[PDB]
Amino acid sequence: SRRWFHPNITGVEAENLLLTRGVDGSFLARPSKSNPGDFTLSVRRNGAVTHIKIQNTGDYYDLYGGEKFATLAELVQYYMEHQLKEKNGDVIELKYPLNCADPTSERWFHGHLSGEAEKLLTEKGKHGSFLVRESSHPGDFVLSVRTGSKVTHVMIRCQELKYDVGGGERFDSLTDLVEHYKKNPMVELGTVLQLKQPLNTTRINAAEIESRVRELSKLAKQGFWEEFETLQQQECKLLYSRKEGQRQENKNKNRYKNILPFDHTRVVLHDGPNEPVSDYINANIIMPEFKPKKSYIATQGCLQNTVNDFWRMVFQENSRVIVMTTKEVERGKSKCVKYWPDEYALKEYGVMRVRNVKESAAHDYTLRELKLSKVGQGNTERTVWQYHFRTWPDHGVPSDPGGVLDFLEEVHHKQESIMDAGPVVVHCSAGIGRTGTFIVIDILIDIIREKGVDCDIDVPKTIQMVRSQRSGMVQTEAQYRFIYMAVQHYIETL
Ligand SMILES: C[C@@H]1CN(c2ncc(-c3cccc(Cl)c3Cl)c(N)n2)C[C@H](C)N1
Repeated sequence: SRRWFHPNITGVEAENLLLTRGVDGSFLARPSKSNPGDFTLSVRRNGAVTHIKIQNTGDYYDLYGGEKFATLAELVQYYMEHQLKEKNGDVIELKYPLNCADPTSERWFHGHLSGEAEKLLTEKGKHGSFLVRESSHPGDFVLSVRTGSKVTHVMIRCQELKYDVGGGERFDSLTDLVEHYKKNPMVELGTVLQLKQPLNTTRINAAEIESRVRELSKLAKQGFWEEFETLQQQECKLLYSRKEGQRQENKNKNRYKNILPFDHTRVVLHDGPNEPVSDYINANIIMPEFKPKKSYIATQGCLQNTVNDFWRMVFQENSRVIVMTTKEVERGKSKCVKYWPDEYALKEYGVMRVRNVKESAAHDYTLRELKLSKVGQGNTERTVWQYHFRTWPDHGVPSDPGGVLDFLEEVHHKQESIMDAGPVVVHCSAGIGRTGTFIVIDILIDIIREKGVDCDIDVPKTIQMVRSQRSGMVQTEAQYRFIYMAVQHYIETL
């Protein structure tokens, strides 16, 4: 559950909700009104409400008086299972989620839609496809389901802010009603009104990207914000185990203590014997449909103590291309240590040897031609091409996708020219925001390469697929919009 997130409330409403309907330990999270792009954690403690700022410029969720997180659900899960402190040092306990009744971030809620609903279910629906729309009985709602084939409309009465389908139980929210009739389906002459999946509205034909971008650009905040927040609501389905990253011997191998690789997709390092735990790196394999040559490794920026493990990973996975999307230093803070030798220099990083053959400077990036081999084994040498994108802004995203697209095209062609190359290594600082953005753009553009402009692309479906393989891949609404703009610009220059 992610019912503790309220997408459309002010600080005043949040305070009033917690003081009248919550108790000490009650909490909620919400988008900031004073600074769009930020979030607020509002917590009831000692009969008063505290508002804690959460910032995200594209790399992670940074909680004031707390730690850095990959998603708001991982943030909430951490503090609900653990500590959060005020400026004066006092402990703030997250005990009771204060649940939201707003249906605006539900995949199935369409708001204003005529009984249009039938046209959408006929064209895109299948057996069990459903949606909820506003009724004409103003203030009431309509549940429209496809079964097969036919479309059935069930009236939803709203009486005293409770919802019902004519009889039986009265629900506190449309969400509660939908969940109930999803578990216990309504039965008609025998037709079972099974609610199998919400009607898909995000899958578009690539050719019509400009049209969808125009529609998403309109005020709902824009349609992009509403689509992104519906994707964010589904992050609670991705709380997979990250036990290996939490182990004592692995703690200092993480750039950010709470930003960890899922156990089920982490890169396991073999051939480590004097080191009790030599199999860990903060990296995950990312597959585009969840071949190694069409796959990626999403990882963090090297720490001084993880450089050797990084080169063990590249060697083992037979990776021939590295995509670096951060400077070594940004805003005076180290984002990635220099894990490569100076031009023309040779270095040993543990058992691995690396030669920097040549560097080539381009407008937005530097290419470093590297020769990687295992010490004592001449025949193991392979070229590793490091594409270092150097112009990404300190906060937010580039104003134009052109530069990223040109860079991505070059990376793709290098990778495609190498027979049986392993996955493309992609990293930034935490390895989830800019890394996830580059990877998602690359996946979507590759569909267009192979299939052409008439192919189907579904941006949040692709993101959700990438997010099931590494926490919080694609961090912000700005990156979300940037992915759409990059796909639009790619289709436009075809
Ligand atoms: C009628 C609703 C539809 N909607 C929406 N529908 C599905 C996804 C999505 C797709 C594929 C995978 C995942 Cl996880 C998701 Cl949430 C998404 N982002 N938005 C936007 C909302 C403002 N209005």
